[PDB]
Amino acid sequence: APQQINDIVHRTITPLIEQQKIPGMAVAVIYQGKPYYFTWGYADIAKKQPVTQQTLFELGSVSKTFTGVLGGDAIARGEIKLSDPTTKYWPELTAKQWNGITLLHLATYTAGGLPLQVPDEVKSSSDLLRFYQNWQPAWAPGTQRLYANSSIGLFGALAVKPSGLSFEQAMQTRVFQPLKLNHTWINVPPAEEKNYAWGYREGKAVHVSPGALDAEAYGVKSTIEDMARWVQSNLKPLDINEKTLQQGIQLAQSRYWQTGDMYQGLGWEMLDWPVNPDSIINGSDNKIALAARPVKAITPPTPAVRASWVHKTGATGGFGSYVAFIPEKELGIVMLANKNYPNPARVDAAWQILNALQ
Ligand SMILES: *[B]([O])([O])[C][N]S(=O)(=O)C1=[C][C]=C(C2=NN=N[N]2)[C]=C1C(F)(F)F
Repeated sequence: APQQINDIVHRTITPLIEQQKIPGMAVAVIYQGKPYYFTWGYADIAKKQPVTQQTLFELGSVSKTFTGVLGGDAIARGEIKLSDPTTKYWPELTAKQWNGITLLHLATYTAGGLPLQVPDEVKSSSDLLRFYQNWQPAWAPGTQRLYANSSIGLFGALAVKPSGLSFEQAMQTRVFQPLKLNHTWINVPPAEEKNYAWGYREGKAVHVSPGALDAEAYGVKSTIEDMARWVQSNLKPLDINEKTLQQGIQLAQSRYWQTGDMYQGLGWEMLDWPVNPDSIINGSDNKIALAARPVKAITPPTPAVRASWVHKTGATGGFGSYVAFIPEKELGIVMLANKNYPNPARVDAAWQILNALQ
């Protein structure tokens, strides 16, 4: 691998691993379109299994980028429109507060204060209907952004209804398979269990727990190789032969709302490049990323801007992931770890690496 890439990756990540006590890590850098891989440490400490290019990590909320692109593909197929009322796809949602809440609002966290998590008490489909029927918005639609699994997760579930496919079947057949993501899963199959890393939380080995709208909001597991291919696909959507998927990728990077220097896509978030690194680094901290923020509508949305820092953080109890790329430069990075370590440390390392290579 080019010595420049070797050196900047190792000089940034080795200290990160030490400071954050990360048990295992995989990194991919995409440079001029080509992937370069790096691994450290352990997928399973007790069984002494190393991280490899085939190790599966929980992506946590990086899953939201797959959801956003699947939804974009459904729009490109003509199956849904973001301007459609939520009730068009969920007729049982009759409560009056839903008047005016569209798929766009669900996809982009702007419905008016849907909560970060679906309550753990919501176990059945009837429980889920009750939850959404009884939910009272704090704000008018399209006025404030509040990052929420219950928002984008519902978007993902409704987006696939016209196809008649389950969310998992839709994702597999419409996104994973065409992109040759053959080791990316909503449910890890028995064949791949030997590769599924444990997450580590307070020194205990853990995997994500089942919950409502988990698949849609935070449930994808993938390898560093498949994630590098995901970044390649998002860097250069016009290379994708499947027309609706090519289009769905572009729709997910459109700019729908602005808060501060950040623009909300479908799953993806974007800032203009060059970025102020303090803006993305500090902005990634959950004290900011999870706050209620007024939004400005971008009317109409700006098509994907090539000069962007496009990124998404993800976590589960045991894992921490980060992806960022800059289309204009054919440059990107994926960082997968089996510890949920602070967001700003991820963004700082990613920017140090990409800035050096840019
Ligand atoms: B995304 O990664 O930003 C969603 N974050 S979250 O806070 O909603 C979340 C959701 C679910 C889990 C989890 N379920 N079972 N194990 N972990 C964890 C988390 C997070 F807190 F982010 F880790």
